[PDB]
Amino acid sequence: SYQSINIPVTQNMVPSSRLLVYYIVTGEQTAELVSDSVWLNIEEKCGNQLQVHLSPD
Amino acid sequence: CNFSDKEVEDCVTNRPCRSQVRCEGFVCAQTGRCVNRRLLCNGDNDCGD
Repeated sequence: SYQSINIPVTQNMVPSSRLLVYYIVTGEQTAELVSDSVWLNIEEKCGNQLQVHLSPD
Repeated sequence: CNFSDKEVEDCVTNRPCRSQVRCEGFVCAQTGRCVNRRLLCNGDNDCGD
């Protein structure tokens, strides 16, 4: 069983991002590159998250 | 002379040894010929079996 992708979605990912996975298997004698990819939406949260408000509400 | 220039005895397995070499291909059941998977359903006997 293979390690899952346990990762933080770091702040540089907050624009919707993408993942690709691959391995090469050497086969009997012939190698093949095997790979797959997926789309990952990361919810658009800013880094600064600058909050501005009229204090005398 | 008697045809006994060789003699053979059985043993206790005082130690293990290496397993038979890994076959990455298909293993022909009877023969155990390691054969390539492209040589299946080929229309030819590649096993001797």
